[PDB]
Amino acid sequence: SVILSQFDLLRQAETKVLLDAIAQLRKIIRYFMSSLLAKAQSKLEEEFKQLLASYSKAVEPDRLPILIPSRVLPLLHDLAQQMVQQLLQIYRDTRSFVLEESLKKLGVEKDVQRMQWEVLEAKIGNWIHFMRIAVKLLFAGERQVCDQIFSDQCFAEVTVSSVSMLLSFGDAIRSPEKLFVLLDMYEIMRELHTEIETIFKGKACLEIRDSATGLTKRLAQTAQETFGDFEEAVEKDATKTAVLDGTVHPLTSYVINYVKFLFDYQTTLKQLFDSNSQLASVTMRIMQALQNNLDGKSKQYKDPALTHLFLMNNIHYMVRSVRRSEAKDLLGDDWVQRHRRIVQQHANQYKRVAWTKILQSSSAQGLTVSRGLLKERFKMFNMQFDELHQRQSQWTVPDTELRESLRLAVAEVLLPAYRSFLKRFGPLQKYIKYTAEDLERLLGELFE
Repeated sequence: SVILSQFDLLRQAETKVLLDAIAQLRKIIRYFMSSLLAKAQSKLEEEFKQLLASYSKAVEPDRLPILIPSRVLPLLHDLAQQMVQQLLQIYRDTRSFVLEESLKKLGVEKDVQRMQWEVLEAKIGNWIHFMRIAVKLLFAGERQVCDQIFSDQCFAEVTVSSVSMLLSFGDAIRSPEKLFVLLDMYEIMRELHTEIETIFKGKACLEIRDSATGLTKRLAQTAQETFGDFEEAVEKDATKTAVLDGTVHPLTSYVINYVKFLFDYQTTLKQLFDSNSQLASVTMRIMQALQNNLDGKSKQYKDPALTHLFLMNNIHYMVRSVRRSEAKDLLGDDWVQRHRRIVQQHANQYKRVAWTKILQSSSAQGLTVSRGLLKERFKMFNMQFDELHQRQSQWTVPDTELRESLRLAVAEVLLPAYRSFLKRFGPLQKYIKYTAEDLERLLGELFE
């Protein structure tokens, strides 16, 4: 009879249609070839829609974050396999929304980055942690999508918005001080690149990978531009004085501190692209900029003794600070030696301009026994030393060893001439102010 079985099988199909039943209907259609189907398939696609939308919830900041139960995954896979862009359409619409909404729960890169630094730094670190978390949940999204399918296009379609947010925060970050956190961002983009390449796969997705790498390149290039900005900024610097003084300039401390921070990012900056060559070049050029500005603002003093004392202090501070770190780097030893020599030179020129006149006054060149002119020279000398001592007691060379060294220097160039001066005249009283030990006792007091 055959036909009765077929009609009864159609009846059973109708009895169920309200998976194998579809196959049965197909067999019946094939047998007859030798309306219920459409309904079953449409309700199947709407069933996939229903199941997908009923388990799409927002991941909460708190809790392998398990987005969907382990039970419904094979179900969704089966249903999807039964289907034939529509699946991608629904998945995109619902789940991408749910994903961006998921990122808005932790932070979200929701031109107007023009804010205060004090909150910008903390919000960038925030963005770092947000980057790590977001990638390490996008991993879960990817695993689920590639589990329910046996796919890249779907993942891409779902993630484009969220990753666009994340990446949108990073642009554009041009001014110094922002360089360190800029290279923090560089570090976090470098750290997760591999995981991004593993997660987003391709090829209909690669544009997110290259968007990420692209923003990384722009970030790094912007960092280099901040290098240029800082050296240029230290170069053309200005203002001002404080207690006048010949002591170390806060700018010098600021620059050596800046390079002291650039050396904390040595492993990162090595990835400059070479290696420590260019790092050394940047260090040497910001150093050169510092000293160039220093001599630029050293000619804004008087007497020249103060200028050379100041330059002595700052370049010595520079040399020492460099001798505390690297130094070992491609800055060299000839750099440290040359600059040490320059320091010694500033010291020498200070001693010359400061004490030449009083030293020639401490000699016999101008006499004429006499006693009268001898007394006149005694008074003259006393005035000279008093003025020099009261102008240079209020000065300050910070390095104790250096100041004691140069103290011993000026003492060693003054004491002999004065002692020889006393070993010829006198009492020839009390016109003989200061003895040897006395004159020595207020020499170890200047620069305090």
